[PDB]
Amino acid sequence: RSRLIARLPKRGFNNVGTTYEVVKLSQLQDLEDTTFDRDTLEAYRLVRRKNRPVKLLASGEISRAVTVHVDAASAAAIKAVEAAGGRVVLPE
Amino acid sequence: AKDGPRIIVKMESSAGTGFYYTTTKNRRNTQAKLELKKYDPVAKKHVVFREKK
Amino acid sequence: THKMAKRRIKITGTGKVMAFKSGKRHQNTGKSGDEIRGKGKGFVLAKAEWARMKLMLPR
Amino acid sequence: NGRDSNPKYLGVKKFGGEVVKAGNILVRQRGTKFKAGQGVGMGRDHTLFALSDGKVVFINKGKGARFISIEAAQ
RNA sequence: ACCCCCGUGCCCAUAGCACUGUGGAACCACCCCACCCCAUGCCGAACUGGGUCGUGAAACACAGCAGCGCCAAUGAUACUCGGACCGCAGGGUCCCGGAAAAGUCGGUCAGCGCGGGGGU
RNA sequence: GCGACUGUUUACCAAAAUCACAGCACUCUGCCAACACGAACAGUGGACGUAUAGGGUGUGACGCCUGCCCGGUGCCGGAAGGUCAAGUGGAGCGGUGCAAGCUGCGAAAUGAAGCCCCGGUGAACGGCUAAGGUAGCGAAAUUCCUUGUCGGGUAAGUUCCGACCUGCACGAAAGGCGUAACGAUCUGGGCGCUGUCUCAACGAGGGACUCGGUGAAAUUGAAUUGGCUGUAAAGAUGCGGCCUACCCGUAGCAGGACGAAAAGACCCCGUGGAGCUUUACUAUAGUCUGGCAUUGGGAUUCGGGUUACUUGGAUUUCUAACCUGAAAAAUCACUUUCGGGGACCGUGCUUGGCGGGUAGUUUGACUGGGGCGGUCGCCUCCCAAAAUGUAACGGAGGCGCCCAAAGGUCACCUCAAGACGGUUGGAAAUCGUCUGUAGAGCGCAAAGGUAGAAGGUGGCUUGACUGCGAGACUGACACGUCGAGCAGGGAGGAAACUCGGGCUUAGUGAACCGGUGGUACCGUGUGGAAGGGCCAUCGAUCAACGGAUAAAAGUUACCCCGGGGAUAACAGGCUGAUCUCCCCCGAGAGUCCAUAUCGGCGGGGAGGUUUGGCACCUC
RNA sequence: GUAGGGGAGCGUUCAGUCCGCGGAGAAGCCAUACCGGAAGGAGUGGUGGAGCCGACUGAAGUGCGGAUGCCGGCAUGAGU
RNA sequence: AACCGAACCUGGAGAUAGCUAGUUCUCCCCGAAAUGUAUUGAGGUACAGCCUCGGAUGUUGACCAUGUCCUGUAGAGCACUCACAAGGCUAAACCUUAUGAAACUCCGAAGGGGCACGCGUUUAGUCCGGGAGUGAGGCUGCGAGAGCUAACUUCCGUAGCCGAGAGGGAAACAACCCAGACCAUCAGCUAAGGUCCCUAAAUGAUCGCUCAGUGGUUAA
RNA sequence: UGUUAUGGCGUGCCUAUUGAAGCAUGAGCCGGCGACUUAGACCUGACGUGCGAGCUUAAGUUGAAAAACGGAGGCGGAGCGAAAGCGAGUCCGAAUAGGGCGGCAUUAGUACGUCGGGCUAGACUCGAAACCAGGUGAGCUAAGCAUGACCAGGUUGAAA
RNA sequence: GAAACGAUGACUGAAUCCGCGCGGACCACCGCGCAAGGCUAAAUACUCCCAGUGACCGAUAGCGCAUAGUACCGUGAGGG
RNA sequence: UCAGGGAACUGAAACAUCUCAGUACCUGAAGGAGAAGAAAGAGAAUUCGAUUCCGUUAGUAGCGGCGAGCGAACCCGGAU
Ligand SMILES: [K+]
Ligand SMILES: [K+]
Ligand SMILES: [K+]
Ligand SMILES: [K+]
Ligand SMILES: [K+]
Ligand SMILES: [K+]
Ligand SMILES: [Mg+2]
Ligand SMILES: [Mg+2]
Ligand SMILES: [Mg+2]
Ligand SMILES: [Mg+2]
Ligand SMILES: [Mg+2]
Ligand SMILES: [Mg+2]
Ligand SMILES: [Mg+2]
Ligand SMILES: [Mg+2]
Ligand SMILES: [Mg+2]
Ligand SMILES: [Mg+2]
Ligand SMILES: [Mg+2]
Ligand SMILES: [Mg+2]
Ligand SMILES: [Mg+2]
Ligand SMILES: [Mg+2]
Ligand SMILES: [Mg+2]
Ligand SMILES: [Mg+2]
Ligand SMILES: [Mg+2]
Ligand SMILES: [Mg+2]
Ligand SMILES: [Mg+2]
Ligand SMILES: [Mg+2]
Ligand SMILES: [Mg+2]
Ligand SMILES: [Mg+2]
Ligand SMILES: [Mg+2]
Ligand SMILES: [Mg+2]
Ligand SMILES: [Mg+2]
Ligand SMILES: [Mg+2]
Ligand SMILES: [Mg+2]
Ligand SMILES: [Mg+2]
Ligand SMILES: [Mg+2]
Ligand SMILES: [Mg+2]
Ligand SMILES: [Mg+2]
Ligand SMILES: [Mg+2]
Ligand SMILES: [Mg+2]
Ligand SMILES: [Mg+2]
Ligand SMILES: [Mg+2]
Ligand SMILES: [Mg+2]
Ligand SMILES: [Mg+2]
Ligand SMILES: [Mg+2]
Ligand SMILES: [Mg+2]
Ligand SMILES: [Mg+2]
Ligand SMILES: [Mg+2]
Ligand SMILES: [Mg+2]
Ligand SMILES: [Mg+2]
Ligand SMILES: [Mg+2]
Ligand SMILES: [Mg+2]
Ligand SMILES: [Mg+2]
Ligand SMILES: [Mg+2]
Ligand SMILES: [Mg+2]
Ligand SMILES: [Mg+2]
Ligand SMILES: [Mg+2]
Ligand SMILES: [Mg+2]
Ligand SMILES: [Mg+2]
Ligand SMILES: [Mg+2]
Ligand SMILES: [Mg+2]
Ligand SMILES: [Mg+2]
Ligand SMILES: [Mg+2]
Ligand SMILES: [Mg+2]
Ligand SMILES: [Mg+2]
Ligand SMILES: [Mg+2]
Ligand SMILES: [Mg+2]
Ligand SMILES: [Mg+2]
Ligand SMILES: [Mg+2]
Ligand SMILES: [Mg+2]
Ligand SMILES: [Mg+2]
Ligand SMILES: [Mg+2]
Ligand code: NA
Ligand code: NA
Ligand code: NA
Ligand code: NA
Ligand code: NA
Ligand code: NA
Ligand code: NA
Ligand code: NA
Ligand code: NA
Ligand code: NA
Ligand code: NA
Ligand code: NA
Ligand code: NA
Ligand code: NA
Ligand code: NA
Ligand code: NA
Ligand code: NA
Ligand code: NA
Ligand code: NA
Repeated sequence: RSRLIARLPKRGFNNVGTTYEVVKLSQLQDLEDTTFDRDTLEAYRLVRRKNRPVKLLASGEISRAVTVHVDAASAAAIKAVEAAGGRVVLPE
Repeated sequence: AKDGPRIIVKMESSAGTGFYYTTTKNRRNTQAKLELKKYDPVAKKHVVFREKK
Repeated sequence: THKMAKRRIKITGTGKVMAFKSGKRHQNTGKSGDEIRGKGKGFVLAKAEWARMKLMLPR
Repeated sequence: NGRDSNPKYLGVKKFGGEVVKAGNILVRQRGTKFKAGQGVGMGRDHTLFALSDGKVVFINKGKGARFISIEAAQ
């Protein structure tokens, strides 16, 4: 606590609330033949985590009509899926 | 930076409406009363600003 | 040691020290100009090793 | 008294014919020995620093008033 | 093309001072007036406003002058890189290169541009 | 000389001048005493005692006696006032809800022992500023200078005796002075006597020596183990050179093998230990105290509210609780006559104070050993040997600020000094005219730097601004430094432009913890709030200044442990200031004459016996 | 070439596996002039009177001159 | 209960021990450090420097030349500051003559340093990552301080060696001079040093010196 | 091979150190004993292997001259920020200045094993003065209480 | 510490059906739960004793003991 | 195993909290096992549903001279 450790001026504030699961756009699109996302059949899409919600993020740029059923999604992702055909459904 | 009963006193910074602190070391030696200044906070800028608390 | 958790040294992509400026902030201040608003970032290429070894796992 | 001590520094930092850059510091002094020339700005402690890229040129008009300049390459 | 004057640079004493001579309406200065714009913590000395005479005396420009400044060789030496030695020591020498300061000879009171003006 | 005496003590280096006694003094104690042992209102000791009785303390037969100063400390007493804990009480403030209401924070006043304040007490601490040595004694066991000065004794006396005095630093109960007797005590002198000496001899016995029998020990790197000189970690049997020396014993001496024994007593070091001390920190036994239980009755006064129901504090008084004593079946349990005390005390919880009795700890480092002295951060020169950097208990001097302007900007002015000449001056200055690369100035220290200003003034103002900072100097890090440009908006100037503190380099310091203003991230069912976060900022002789803990002084010769020739005292080594000795020149003294003798000022060497320096072997 | 880092191996006990040896005689001990770059390995002889090499692989109570080391035995001091 | 400024036994307990000692088989390769800064730190630690192993990069390394720039030491000098010798003038200032200077500088090398490039030779460097050790130096020469221009003294700068370096020389001898040991050999040439004898090697050549045993301890 | 004469040469070993044959430490001799280990799905790296954008189970159950079952969970997979949150982007900020991060021309992990090292345990071995708890001792010694014993002989000659 | 709740010593002292406690002071809403009475296999620990097994020792090892808590030391606990 | 009572060295490179640690020791009671146990709970899903133990959560949330360092629980799986 005196050799390069302490004497440093911080505090911040520790919280840690909700961590979402990144679902790379290229996972849905690109490959695969749309076997529906939903919330059970997507466990086999190498996105098995449990205990936390699911987030949709945009990384792969490719035109294809697919439908997405996650828990939350990003603006860009929504203006990316529908722009190519589909619908992102969020919990009520 | 010793602070004691001696002369000069670290004076705060206030504003009408605005909320900003210049933090300027003054003194009570000669003229010590008219500590009225002008410092533009993060509002519309250009505002009646004194450091007299 | 849990202190390391709220101490500027977070785990970044590469894996180096996230530091700030421990020059002068609260107590004792009232000289210079932007020396106060100098709350940027810090990086050391000689004490990373011996530093992340108390927080690397709990990234 | 064998008391007191001061490490100090100072001196020229960018010598002649040296290709500098916009931000590099040229020479550190205490007064006006080396005076700011063309393309050479002067800090508060009389420090000379570059404004752009070029070649550090030195200029001595018989002592008294030193000048440093910069001539771009390109 | 000749010269000259005025302005403005490079150069920022080998281009500086002193002494002395030349210049008289093209230019420059002093001078005259100056209740007001403007102004000297007092005074229109200087800033400034409006312009004759006179003068060039002073200042300025040029020219002579090098008494003093300034600059400043050759030769030699001090010191010294490197190489190799001496004395108990303070110290000192040899070889090989680099190479002062000071002083001496001497050198010159500039040189080089741009613009405007008025004369032959 | 000391102590009065008999006596007592360190089992195993101290028998004394130690302690202890009779005598004396101060003080506490009202009897379940004071006091003490104890987890325990049990029990016991004091004491089957009880006021010339018992506990504590000091002094120490006896005789003459015991002074001056109580400011502080302690204690006793007084106590108007000043402050003070829990508690009694409650305004205001604040949160949540539709509300009733349920709830955080929190006073004025009042409130115990103490402390402050007043006085007194010294055979209490203690002094000789609260006052200063009354008697007696005096170089005494206090003595430094000192072997003091004189006298006595001796042929000759540093100690001894007697006086005197300049008592470094005697003194009347940590008693002063003196005193018969006493003393395995300490000091000096004398008589007698002597092997204690001059100065040793002779004799004896028990060992030592020899033979037979039995037969250990500490120690031990290995040994085939000389002398002188030198070298080597600096005092050589294994190194060098020279010298000497056949092999092997026995009896004997102790110079050497830095001989043995015991990781060293001293000394230093270690964020080692232990015993002890106090006005070091802190806690506690113990004790004091208020309130609240056990814990009730009858009156008066004082407080108030409610429509006499009362609730409290104090005084007083009586008793069924409780406590204690006697008699009959001593300790009790018991019924009783009763005796007294009796709402206190004791005990339990809680508050505050006192508290070295006890307990756990702290008490720095550098340092030509340690201590003492001095010094730690920062700024400038020099050392620093021409980049930078660079040590010392090397050589000098500063800072822990200041300025509402000494800032920003825009205008404007040009210094010190001398000469000449002038009036309250007759050195400087006030004025004027010359000379004058500044020989001045720049708030302070210094260097660098500055005349085209970073010198001096005036107008206008608050850039001593917010959100940032490519790219660099510097540091191990963490810090620290410099900075164009860009944005929101301002200042001066006609304008270009400049400005995000001052010619710069010191005028300061992490993190934790907390105060204040602001913004609204989190707020553990939800919606708020307490609280936390972020921006800003406040607290620091943390001066041992990169800061240990919120909070800390000494002592050990009663000492222990772990280490060190990393480090001192002895010795040796190196050096040679100092010490000792020699030499050179020669002024002069020596009546005359430098040198028969003596040698001012001054200089050159030797030795290694002094005091030292250094720290090399040996802790 | 010291501290230190890196590499390749020897040796010992136990374990699995394989090839085996042993009364005409194992291990152990004793001698030796041979082999290998080292740690080491082998032949022969002597002693012995029951068990044990080599290869490969795995695991360790794995290699001693020191610690005023621990245990034990025997020396020196001496026929003192 | 034969050793008491806190008994003995057992246990906590293998208490802590920045301390002392000790730490066992082999060969091969590289190869340090005793510096800086901070520390209740000074014989201990952290970090940097220095070492090794791997990977990447792959000449950026090194020496040296040229070009360019920067620094005020040695010397020197008297123009500022302090000090200082003689004389003139009438104490200072000024003049002639003459000085001394770490904290004076009108002047000012050698050398050094930064950058660029290679006209040329050579060989490493940086970065990432695992493991370290070392943070008590010593001597001599030169350049300083401190000290008596003393010390095998002490404290810094720089070069070399010892430390971890054998071998030859200097009698002996860490350091000095010459030289960096892979292994074998009854082979040869040299360095520093020497060539009568004790060890190898010309009682060698020519021209001088010294009557001393100087060489083979010093000065006024 | 053994032994030996003679010649040359030749400062034990370890430790600790600037520096050791040291007159510095240790050690009589030999034998045997005797010191860097083990544990934690822990952390980090090298090597190796099986899978691979996925890679593995733990407790346990059932079977044991054999092992399979068991996917609660952990590591990959998105980052940035004090946090809400947003997301290939997010924090500071009244929108363009930078720090961190993706894309870089380009770099996958995971489980197990052996090994380097870290951590937490006694952590390489041996060693102290001391501190704490419980208990044993007054049969030595310092004292008290109770009950008993002992002091030849001689001298001096108080009160009454 | 914003510090709930459980527990306890000393003082005090509530309700029970439009009830009581709790849900990290507190309040409303909401949600869970009903003390002041008791008992109660198994899954778990350990091992004197017994059997089996061992990349456990083979006697300076292994328990201290190939039997002995004996001899031996201490007043004793105790050591051995 | 439960209960009454309850250290210090050591660590914080000093030491007061805190750690060591409810460790050691002491004592009481009882068995072949004890403790615990049939909700005024956990918890945030309008859920699970005696207790204990194992895995995991996780070394997270959180405690702390915010230093040294200490350290849960719910969900889920499993023994029963
Ligand atoms: K006799
Ligand atoms: K005999
Ligand atoms: K000696
Ligand atoms: K150190
Ligand atoms: K060894
Ligand atoms: K791998
Ligand atoms: Mg800010
Ligand atoms: Mg007596
Ligand atoms: Mg005795
Ligand atoms: Mg005397
Ligand atoms: Mg006499
Ligand atoms: Mg007295
Ligand atoms: Mg007696
Ligand atoms: Mg006599
Ligand atoms: Mg006889
Ligand atoms: Mg000899
Ligand atoms: Mg020999
Ligand atoms: Mg003879
Ligand atoms: Mg004898
Ligand atoms: Mg010792
Ligand atoms: Mg002592
Ligand atoms: Mg201590
Ligand atoms: Mg302690
Ligand atoms: Mg320098
Ligand atoms: Mg230099
Ligand atoms: Mg240094
Ligand atoms: Mg703290
Ligand atoms: Mg410090
Ligand atoms: Mg602190
Ligand atoms: Mg004693
Ligand atoms: Mg000792
Ligand atoms: Mg030594
Ligand atoms: Mg002595
Ligand atoms: Mg002496
Ligand atoms: Mg000595
Ligand atoms: Mg020394
Ligand atoms: Mg048989
Ligand atoms: Mg072993
Ligand atoms: Mg041995
Ligand atoms: Mg010995
Ligand atoms: Mg033995
Ligand atoms: Mg005999
Ligand atoms: Mg004998
Ligand atoms: Mg005999
Ligand atoms: Mg005894
Ligand atoms: Mg031990
Ligand atoms: Mg300790
Ligand atoms: Mg090598
Ligand atoms: Mg520190
Ligand atoms: Mg400190
Ligand atoms: Mg290190
Ligand atoms: Mg000089
Ligand atoms: Mg050192
Ligand atoms: Mg050194
Ligand atoms: Mg030395
Ligand atoms: Mg060494
Ligand atoms: Mg020789
Ligand atoms: Mg030859
Ligand atoms: Mg030769
Ligand atoms: Mg020969
Ligand atoms: Mg001679
Ligand atoms: Mg040797
Ligand atoms: Mg010897
Ligand atoms: Mg020895
Ligand atoms: Mg020793
Ligand atoms: Mg008895
Ligand atoms: Mg009788
Ligand atoms: Mg409660
Ligand atoms: Mg046995
Ligand atoms: Mg045996
Ligand atoms: Mg308890
Ligand atoms: Na993060
Ligand atoms: Na703050
Ligand atoms: Na030379
Ligand atoms: Na020359
Ligand atoms: Na007495
Ligand atoms: Na008295
Ligand atoms: Na006398
Ligand atoms: Na006498
Ligand atoms: Na012999
Ligand atoms: Na104490
Ligand atoms: Na708030
Ligand atoms: Na001496
Ligand atoms: Na053999
Ligand atoms: Na322990
Ligand atoms: Na070397
Ligand atoms: Na010699
Ligand atoms: Na045997
Ligand atoms: Na500790
Ligand atoms: Na028990």
